[PDB]
Amino acid sequence: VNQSSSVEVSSESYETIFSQRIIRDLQKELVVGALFEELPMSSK
Amino acid sequence: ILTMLVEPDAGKATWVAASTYGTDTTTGEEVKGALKEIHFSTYKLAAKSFI
Amino acid sequence: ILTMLVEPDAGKATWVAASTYGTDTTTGEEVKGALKEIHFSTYKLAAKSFITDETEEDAIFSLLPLLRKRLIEAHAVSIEEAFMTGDGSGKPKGLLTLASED
Repeated sequence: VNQSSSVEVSSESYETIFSQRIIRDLQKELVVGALFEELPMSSK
Repeated sequence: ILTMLVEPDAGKATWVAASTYGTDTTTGEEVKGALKEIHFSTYKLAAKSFI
Repeated sequence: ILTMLVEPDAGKATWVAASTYGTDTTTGEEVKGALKEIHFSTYKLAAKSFITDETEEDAIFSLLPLLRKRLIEAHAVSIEEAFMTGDGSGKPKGLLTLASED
């Protein structure tokens, strides 16, 4: 916790900027969900 | 949780002697300290009734 | 140092007789006293605290207000612990050791 200071912080939690920015990885590409055309069935 | 920082307890200076005047010891010994946290939380209560 | 003069204590004045009356002795014994001195000097209390550049940056809060407060405070506590039981070697001697001495 940066203890070389003579007046250190309580816990590391006050030494961070919890940033709520949500990032995600590149993510699989979806190819065949929609290549195909759709038959609007209206019955079973 | 809600963590609040509690200030640290009191620290003491060093009475420093005549011999020390003009030496690095003249200034004393470090007054070090650390803030500490108090963490608050809630425990749920429930009741159900049916008519 | 600060030296003040403490007035010397009372000395009695002699009871002359009746034969003395009419002679140099009638004037009685001299009452003589010498002022005494009390001396005051000072000791030192000192403390240091040191915020590195980095702790200041590594905190969401500032942290030097505390240093300076805990600084002033450290001095106040210190006069205090000592004024109570301060042995007196390089520290102020204190009320509870002043008592033991007397």
